[PDB]
Amino acid sequence: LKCYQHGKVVTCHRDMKFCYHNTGMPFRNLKLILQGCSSSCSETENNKCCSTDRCNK
Amino acid sequence: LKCYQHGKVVTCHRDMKFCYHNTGMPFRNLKLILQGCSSSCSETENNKCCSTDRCNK
Amino acid sequence: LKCYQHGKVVTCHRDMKFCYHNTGMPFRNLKLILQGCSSSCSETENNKCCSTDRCNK
Amino acid sequence: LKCYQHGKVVTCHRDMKFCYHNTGMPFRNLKLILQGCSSSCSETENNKCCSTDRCNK
Repeated sequence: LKCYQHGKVVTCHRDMKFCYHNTGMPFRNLKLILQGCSSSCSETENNKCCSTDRCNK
Repeated sequence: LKCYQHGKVVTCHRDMKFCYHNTGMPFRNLKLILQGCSSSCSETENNKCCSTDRCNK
Repeated sequence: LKCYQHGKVVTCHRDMKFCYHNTGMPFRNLKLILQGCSSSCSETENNKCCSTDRCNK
Repeated sequence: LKCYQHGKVVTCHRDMKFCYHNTGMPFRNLKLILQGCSSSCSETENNKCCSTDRCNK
């Protein structure tokens, strides 16, 4: 599995079967972009995970 | 002063005479972007601040 | 003004008349803590700012 | 596997064989605490991962 990771395509570790994309906004000026290989999403996070190469945006 | 703040334009409080845009990566899969109104940046990152409306593109 | 900034005490720039301590959790496994000198907080989070040395414990 | 997750002990998903602890400091006022279940650490992150219940701090 290969996933996008902030301008790089990285190869996932054998135990990372998913690519992931999510964003966070904890403070008015602060945005977080979580992008990369990952393990399984939460139930709440169901669509933040994808299983195909380079699928994470 | 007005500044960009993650897709919107916000009006700054009186004591905030700067627009800021700083981009970090504290972990490989996590990017952080500070964008909004601000007080003065430090000298080391002096250019991270600008002082005109919508300057922090 | 002096404020706590993640285990240290820093002197604030002239235009920063507040100490701030805000704690967020944009993802379940990720906590974010803002602690340092600051300009004025918003009304909605008015109490997140204080105005005396080392007030932002 | 059970790991600490910001004041909670959570049960890891079958594909999360590790607990994880790390911190990030991308900006002078900003500290990040990454704590929870995880998949395998990077090579650079070798000691941020642990394999026993509640081992992540």
